[PDB]
Amino acid sequence: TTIVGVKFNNGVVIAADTRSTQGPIVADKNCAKLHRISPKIWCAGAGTAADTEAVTQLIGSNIELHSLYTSREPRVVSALQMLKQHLFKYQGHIGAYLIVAGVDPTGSHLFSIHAHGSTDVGYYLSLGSGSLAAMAVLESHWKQDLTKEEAIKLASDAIQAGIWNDLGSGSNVDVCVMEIGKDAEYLRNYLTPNVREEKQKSYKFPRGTTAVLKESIVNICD
Amino acid sequence: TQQPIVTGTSVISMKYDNGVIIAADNLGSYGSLLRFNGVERLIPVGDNTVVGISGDISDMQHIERLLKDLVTENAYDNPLADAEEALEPSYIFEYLATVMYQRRSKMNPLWNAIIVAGVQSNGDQFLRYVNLLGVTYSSPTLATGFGAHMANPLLRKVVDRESDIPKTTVQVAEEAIVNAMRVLYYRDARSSRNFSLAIIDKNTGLTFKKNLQVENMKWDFAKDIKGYGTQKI
Amino acid sequence: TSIMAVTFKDGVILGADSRTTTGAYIANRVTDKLTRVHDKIWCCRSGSAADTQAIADIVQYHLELYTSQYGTPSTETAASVFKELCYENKDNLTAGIIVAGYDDKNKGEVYTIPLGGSVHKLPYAIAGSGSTFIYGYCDKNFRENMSKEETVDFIKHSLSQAIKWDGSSGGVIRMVVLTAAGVERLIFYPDEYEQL
Amino acid sequence: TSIMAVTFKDGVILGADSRTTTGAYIANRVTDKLTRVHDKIWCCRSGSAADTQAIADIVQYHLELYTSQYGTPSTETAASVFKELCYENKDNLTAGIIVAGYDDKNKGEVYTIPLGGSVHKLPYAIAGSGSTFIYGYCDKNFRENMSKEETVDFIKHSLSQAIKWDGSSGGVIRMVVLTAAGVERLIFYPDEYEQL
Amino acid sequence: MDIILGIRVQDSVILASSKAVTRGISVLKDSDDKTRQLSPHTLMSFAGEAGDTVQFAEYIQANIQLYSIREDYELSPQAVSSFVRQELAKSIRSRRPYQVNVLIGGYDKKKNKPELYQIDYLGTKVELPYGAHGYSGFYTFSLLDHHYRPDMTTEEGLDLLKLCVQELEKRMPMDFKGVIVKIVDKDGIRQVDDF
Amino acid sequence: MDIILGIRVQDSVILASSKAVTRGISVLKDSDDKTRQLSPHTLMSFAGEAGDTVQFAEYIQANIQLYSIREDYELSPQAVSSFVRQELAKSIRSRRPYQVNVLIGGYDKKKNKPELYQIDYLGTKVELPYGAHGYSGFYTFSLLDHHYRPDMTTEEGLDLLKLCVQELEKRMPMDFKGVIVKIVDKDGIRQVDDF
Amino acid sequence: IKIAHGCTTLAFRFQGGIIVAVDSRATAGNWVASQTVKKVIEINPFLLGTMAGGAADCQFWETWLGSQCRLHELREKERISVAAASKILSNLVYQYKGAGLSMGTMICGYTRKEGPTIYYVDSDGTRLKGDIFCVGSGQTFAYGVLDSNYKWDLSVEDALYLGKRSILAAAHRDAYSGGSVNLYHVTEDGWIYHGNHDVGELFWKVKEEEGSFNNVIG
Amino acid sequence: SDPSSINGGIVVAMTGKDCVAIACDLRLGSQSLGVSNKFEKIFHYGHVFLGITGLATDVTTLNEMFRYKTNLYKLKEERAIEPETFTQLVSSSLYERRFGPYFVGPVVAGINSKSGKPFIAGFDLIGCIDEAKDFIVSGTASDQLFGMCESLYEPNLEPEDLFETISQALLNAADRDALSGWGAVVYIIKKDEVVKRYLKMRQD
Amino acid sequence: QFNPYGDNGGTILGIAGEDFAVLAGDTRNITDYSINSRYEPKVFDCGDNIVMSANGFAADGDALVKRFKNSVKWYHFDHNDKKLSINSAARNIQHLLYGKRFFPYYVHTIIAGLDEDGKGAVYSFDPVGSYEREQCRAGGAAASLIMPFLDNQVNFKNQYEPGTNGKVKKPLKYLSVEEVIKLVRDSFTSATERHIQVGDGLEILIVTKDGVRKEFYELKRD
Ligand SMILES: *[C@@](C)(CO)[C@](*)(O)[C@H](CC(C)C)NC(=O)[C@H](Cc1ccccc1)NC(=O)[C@H](CC(C)C)NC(=O)[C@H](CCc1ccccc1)NC(=O)CN1CCOCC1
Ligand SMILES: *[C@@](C)(CO)[C@](*)(O)[C@H](CC(C)C)NC(=O)[C@H](Cc1ccccc1)NC(=O)[C@H](CC(C)C)NC(=O)[C@H](CCc1ccccc1)NC(=O)CN1CCOCC1
Ligand SMILES: *[C@@](C)(CO)[C@](*)(O)[C@H](CC(C)C)NC(=O)[C@H](Cc1ccccc1)NC(=O)[C@H](CC(C)C)NC(=O)[C@H](CCc1ccccc1)NC(=O)CN1CCOCC1
Ligand SMILES: [Cl-]
Ligand SMILES: [Cl-]
Ligand SMILES: [Mg+2]
Ligand SMILES: [Mg+2]
Ligand SMILES: [Mg+2]
Ligand SMILES: [Mg+2]
Repeated sequence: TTIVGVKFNNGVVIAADTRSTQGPIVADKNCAKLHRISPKIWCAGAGTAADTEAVTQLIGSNIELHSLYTSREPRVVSALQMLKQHLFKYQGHIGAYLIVAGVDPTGSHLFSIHAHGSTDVGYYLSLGSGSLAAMAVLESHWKQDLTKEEAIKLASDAIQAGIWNDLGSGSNVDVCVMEIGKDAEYLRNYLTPNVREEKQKSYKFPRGTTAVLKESIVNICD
Repeated sequence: TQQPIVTGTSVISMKYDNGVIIAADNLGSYGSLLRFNGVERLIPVGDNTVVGISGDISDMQHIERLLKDLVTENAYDNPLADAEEALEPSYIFEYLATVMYQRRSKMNPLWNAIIVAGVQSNGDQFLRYVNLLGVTYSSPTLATGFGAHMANPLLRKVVDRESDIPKTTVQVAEEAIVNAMRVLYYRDARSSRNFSLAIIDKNTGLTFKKNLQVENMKWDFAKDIKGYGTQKI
Repeated sequence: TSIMAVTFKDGVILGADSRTTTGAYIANRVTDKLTRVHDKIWCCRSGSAADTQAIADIVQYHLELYTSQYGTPSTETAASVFKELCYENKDNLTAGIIVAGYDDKNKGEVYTIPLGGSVHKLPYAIAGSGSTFIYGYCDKNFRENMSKEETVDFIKHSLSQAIKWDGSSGGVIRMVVLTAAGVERLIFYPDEYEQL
Repeated sequence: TSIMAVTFKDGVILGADSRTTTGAYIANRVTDKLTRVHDKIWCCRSGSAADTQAIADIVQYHLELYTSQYGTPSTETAASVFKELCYENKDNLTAGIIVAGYDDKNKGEVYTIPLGGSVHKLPYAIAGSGSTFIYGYCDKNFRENMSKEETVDFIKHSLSQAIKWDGSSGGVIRMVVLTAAGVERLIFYPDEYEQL
Repeated sequence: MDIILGIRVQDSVILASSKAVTRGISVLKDSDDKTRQLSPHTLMSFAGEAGDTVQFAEYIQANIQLYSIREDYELSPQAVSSFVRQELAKSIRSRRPYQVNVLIGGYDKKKNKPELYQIDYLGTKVELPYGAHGYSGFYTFSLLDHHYRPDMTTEEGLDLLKLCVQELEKRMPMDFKGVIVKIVDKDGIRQVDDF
Repeated sequence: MDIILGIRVQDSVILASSKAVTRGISVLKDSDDKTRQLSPHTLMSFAGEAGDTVQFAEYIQANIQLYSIREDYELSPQAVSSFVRQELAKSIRSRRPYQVNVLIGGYDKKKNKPELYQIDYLGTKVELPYGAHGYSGFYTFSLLDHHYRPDMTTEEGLDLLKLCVQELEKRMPMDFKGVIVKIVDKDGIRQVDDF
Repeated sequence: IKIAHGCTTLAFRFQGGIIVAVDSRATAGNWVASQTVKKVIEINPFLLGTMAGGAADCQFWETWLGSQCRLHELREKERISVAAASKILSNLVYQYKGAGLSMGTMICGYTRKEGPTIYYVDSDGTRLKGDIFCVGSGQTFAYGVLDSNYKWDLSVEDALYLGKRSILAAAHRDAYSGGSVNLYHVTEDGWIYHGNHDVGELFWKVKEEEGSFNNVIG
Repeated sequence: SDPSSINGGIVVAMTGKDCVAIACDLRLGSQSLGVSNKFEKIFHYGHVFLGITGLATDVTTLNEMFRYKTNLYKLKEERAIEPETFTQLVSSSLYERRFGPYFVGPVVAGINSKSGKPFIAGFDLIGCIDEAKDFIVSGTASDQLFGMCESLYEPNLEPEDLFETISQALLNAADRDALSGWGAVVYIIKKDEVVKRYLKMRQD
Repeated sequence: QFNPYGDNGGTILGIAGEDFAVLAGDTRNITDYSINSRYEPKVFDCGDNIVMSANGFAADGDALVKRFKNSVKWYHFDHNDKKLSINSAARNIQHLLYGKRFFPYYVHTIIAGLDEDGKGAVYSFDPVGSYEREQCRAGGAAASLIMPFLDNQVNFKNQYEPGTNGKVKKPLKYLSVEEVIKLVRDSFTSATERHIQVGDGLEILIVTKDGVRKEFYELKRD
């Protein structure tokens, strides 16, 4: 994976590629790595695919119950604290590397969590196999006082660096923008720069090509 | 079977319209200790080739001596040693590439990653990589160590394929290299601020720049970063 | 890491670099290793980022609960809570912590807690990978009852050398001043400290 | 070991402790790690006692045979012979050697040869287990073109700290002065240097 | 423990199980019956780790016999095989798993059909016309593929089985001291005394 | 390779050697003669690592045959056994030693006495009334201790040998496919075809 | 990478000479590298060798054997014996013992002085003369069919089928055997090739005509 | 001793125009030894189909487990479970055994009875969901199946055409895998009819 | 400890027609998750209408090609400029590979050209020299993906004549150079989608009696 997070004027934006690997094989060419913890707290995930999904859903569930219990919108630090303490308890065996971001009554926030439970604060962050390709772009082009449109551009450029230069990353760019005082907009497949070219030939077989031994109607009804 | 002791980090390089640029910092690390600071890891051979070497420094110095001796040997009984029968980058590379693979095949490698940058006699740019395994490859941008992971992505935004080379000037190319060196200083724990840069142009020839420093760095935003999540002070 | 804490006339000052590493990659170049466990009791963190954070969070919780019942805790008390965690979980922890605080009675105090979990009260303390390179310098240059400006210069010069030689240390030099006046944060950038 | 060599105005001075260890036992507390390979070319020995002696003996032989044919060798030449042995036999050697000598043309020169077998010409050099603790101190306090007395104080203070912190270093501080005047041996005992 | 075979024919299931018990360089016994009657019309043979085999077999036997008494009814071979599979399927993820492989030969009285089930120590169940565990299969399966017919009689099955034992006795490295053969049919379980 | 035995009686030496050749889970051959005639009145059986056994046996055979031609004279069993021991004694400290154990049965024509020598792969020679290599000894030695007499006839020796093979066939784990028996006496070497 | 390890091969003596039968599959783990591998090396017009274990080791050294046999008959003005030919190979691999060669082979021939002769040769130095041999991952399956049906007085037609059927038996059960069956018949005047037989088509053909494999639905 | 490749086997699922197809081989072996040519790897709970590759004992166990859970689901919900919901149930159940997992590669296939939308999904052994428009592959010849499917597949295939594509994908993939084959089954699934076809393939 | 081998990834493919033969291979060179070159050719014209590729560890691949090219040169010197036939070249390569049996060239070698009857020929080698002539062979990282597709489309495996009850097979026939290139291009675009080490570019070398022609095609760069 490649995943990033970039702070801007009135909020925060996160982005991710959409490649899912199994050894050297691309298992999913368009998987979703951006996860909704709460309506305005979103999470980019790298590492063990099941773990990033499971841990983000569990904390997201507990956050929802907490929000209902306290009659308050949930805070990013709550998700951060709950995620890190869970991961730390499992001593890195839950291989989830997360970029946590969102807006809450306190303001806009951007954090990263590693599998062993350490957290980091920053204006721009990147995680995953293609984090070095992404971070190179971020270190080259990031500045203070970014606008919304500038932060999206910088974030998607950082993902692209990973897509092209890292074999662990590829396909499309997903983005989620979390601005203060507005609804969070999830931009699924924000960029699709890896469209498959038309095949040279149709491999539609003549009907009857496959040799058949038996046929039978299967009963699905009661 | 070796283990590298005193080591040099990334060597980065790229092609541009009239020639090639190569750069490497002046550090000789001893593990985590940043032991030696006056180490030159770019070594010119003649006025048309520069060999950039990373990895073990004792083995680098051995390669220096081999190249120095190669120039001497080429001059013997050679009236055209400073003309038609001068050492080409391709000759120098192939020689090293032969040595690297022979040494890996004897299970006693020269623990290095080498990039040979230069300009051929016909004006063609030469840029090719070789390492301890005898593995070779060529590309519009080449980098070793961390440079491969961080520099190449940045340099490939300038020259992504062959057709981008005539479109890239020496000003633009040098800017990208110097920028890459800054990024490596931010992010490579075995890098130094001081570095050397070399340009081999088909018109202006070899320009060797020493004692360069990374500058125009962004550190101010650090003051705003407090704690690791919940801390406010 | 390179970290240190130094007592002086008016109180105590904590100092640290800002480098976090994964092998030879710098995961974070602007890390804050100086962290608050109480109003005027802070600590310097070296070793595992995860372990030291987990520990510091627990200590902050303990000292907050202490304060609710028994009022402000001593710097010694804070160091004891750190020790208890580090000692009892020594098999599963990689944390080298320096505890530093300001009482009005006891003035500036510094306690260092190495890997084993042992406690050592000192006039000043140094720790982290880069501290090895400045034992000589710090021992020769440390004086008791220094002024604020002298202590800031002592830490700045010391960590500058630690950073210069240790690849595992770098970035900015953060500092936190603990006195009767209050809590002051200081930062010093490469362009200043490198050419000292 | 803790060893160093420092160039100055009149020439060069080599310095060393006198501790040889087997684990934590001190096999010899009065060792002479400063050894002559030629009249005014000496070396500091760190690492294996057996390897460094074997190497030094071979170098002395080579330089004696050089002198019989081609006259007095340069300090660079001596360092090249050390390198050749250390580099070509890197797999079977544990030797960290500092070569130091005095020419009349080239004045004082210092070459350091670490484990790999690489050569590094420097104004001054430090090496051995205890050198880690004085990188900070030595960098801050070294100046070029020092006087004899200043250079002796620099080495004495430096090795004093190295000894103080390194368990693998101790005993007396031996020194050898190389100038146009000749060769002078110096010794400094614990009672003097410890309380510096 | 080594050789256990099974052949389901038209009207019966035949189980052949080696008589040898070897420990180290000594054949301690040459008349060992590697089977337990789970119910009047259900027989289970077994092979694997020493101790585990008998301990498991008797544990299953007890459980099935307990069921029989409680319900005054005989469980079908399919039902017994599923119970056995589940026990092994639990076992494999235990602290110390049962390293036992079994064949379950039974005659279903409701269906009037013989049934042969092969279950390994992992809990891998398969219904087969002929089965084997261990290295035995490597010789017999190909031999049975060739000579086996689904409409064979019990006598034809015994001749087919003799052909397998002969091949094993020729090409197997170890002396397994012959086999005890048992037949499971509509009339229950009986042993062939002369083989 | 596994079972090789030897019995020296009054007027002859009898060698019994298993016929099986096993590789993996397959008995590749059941009629293998694990012996070579070194000279008209000297026979060597062998057992050990595959390939090494035959390669060593034939190498010794060649050397003894070369000696016979050169001197037009047959070496004594004692002399041959010493030559064989030395070859193995060299071998054990080589880069790749011969892992071969041998029995040397011979009839000394000058002494008019049968002689049995046991030599292992290390080069450890002993003259014995009866010998064995491998696990065979663990059963036979005690049996021979009891029943063996020094003045036995060749026919009494063969009966004693049958008693050993029967015991091995009963208690040995592996099927060694019987033995080839050979007799060495004043009239030379001959094979017992029905055993 | 892993290198090719194509196996089921057999060879048996009978009245009409020798039958040699092999499968065609070569594998690298679970991956089927080739279904069309030639596992019978035609050493020369009179000698055959079988391929099991290391594909390269068997190929390289059995063509090398054909060179040594040719040099023998040039110098001795006479056909090389099967005994001699097999021993040239077994002595060679014995020199390489320990180095890691992997070979299970049948050297098959028919000469005047010997008649039909088969020698099993092994990379650990074993050299065995015999009437029936079966080598490979599916050898046990092929043995079962061979042992129950073998007689010395088989016809050339029936012997050829028995060899074909024994490979089929192994190709079915053994996962690492299959592809196709290659048949050879060795006579005194040389070997005669009896075609390539795809197992996919041969299985259904045999099932119907023979009535066997009732366990499988067709 | 690699649980996922002891028994061997493969499953593949595809989508078409208003239909889905799921197919599997019939082999069950013990490494090199082929043991059964009748071992079906596709099961169904109502109109939701589940294929499972990997360690056979777990394939059996999980089938029995999802039958168990879908039966209780139906009794309480008073309706058949849908593919989307079942997919989540499979994921939950697998991740429950995170640090002691079933060694399997399950594949869900079916048509949602309310919307009529074709649905397929794959999982890793610890329950990570892999949803796909086109196709899902699983088993010891997954690499082969990926290669076959990626080249042969095209969108919006009619049930009869889709049958040919999925069958050829499975067959040719299986023939390049030693531990797969020995017969094959293909399920063609339309909105309210399901056809099951046994394929003729090489038996080696 | 020093490991003398490495994996440079990539994948190659050889197909033989009636009067022609193609040897294709992607132009991507990698180590771990990094791209070294997007255009590093590994299919070479070796003279005498022989094209060759040694995919796997590039250092060993380049050494082998270099040695074979040299073998072709010395074959001309020693045998009066005789043309090296594809079968003779194959046997020669076996000896090159097996020469290093106990320290192998970690490469899957494929050569292509025309046999002495003028017909298309492809030979494939394992790392230690076992070789075989075939109509069809894929080699390298994505060989497991491409090869079964080739069985189906080149050799018409598992394809029966419609309506013949799976009794009559689809008849074998030679493919045209146009049809073969279509299969090559589709094989590589498919492999690029699902294998991370395959992409960037595709270089095909076509061998007819007229000589050796080249064709290049872009591949996805992610
Ligand atoms: C980039 C793309 C990594 O290169 C990203 O970091 C993504 C994160 C996204 C998907 C959220 N990571 C992956 O795609 C991740 C890479 C990976 C692989 C293995 C360990 C850690 C990370 N891939 C996966 O997690 C896949 C998800 C599949 C394709 C749906 N899962 C696997 O590869 C699992 C590994 C599961 C696992 C178990 C125990 C510890 C750690 C991980 N492997 C298998 O399924 C392989 N095998 C199948 C046969 O049965 C045995 C298991
Ligand atoms: C200096 C750097 C050293 O003393 C300082 O002490 C700082 C302290 C600050 C950050 C509070 N220490 C580190 O930066 C610390 C160094 C370290 C590493 C391992 C054990 C102890 C100390 N770095 C970390 O803890 C990083 C921070 C992450 C990247 C945010 N974590 C890792 O490097 C993890 C730690 C896993 C671990 C191992 C052993 C004990 C505890 C935790 N390691 C990896 O992810 C492994 N990595 C995989 C990629 O290949 C390189 C190795
Ligand atoms: C300081 C101490 C470290 O840098 C100095 O460098 C000095 C250099 C001077 C003496 C020239 N170094 C030592 O004193 C050196 C330390 C050392 C040890 C091992 C390897 C490298 C360096 N000490 C020695 O060489 C002693 C001197 C003997 C006692 C006179 N030798 C040993 O300790 C031997 C060495 C064996 C050896 C191991 C590996 C490489 C080379 C040589 N070790 C033992 O006898 C083992 N001993 C057995 C009793 O239990 C404790 C271990
Ligand atoms: Cl931190
Ligand atoms: Cl000494
Ligand atoms: Mg030594
Ligand atoms: Mg001391
Ligand atoms: Mg098979
Ligand atoms: Mg990429």
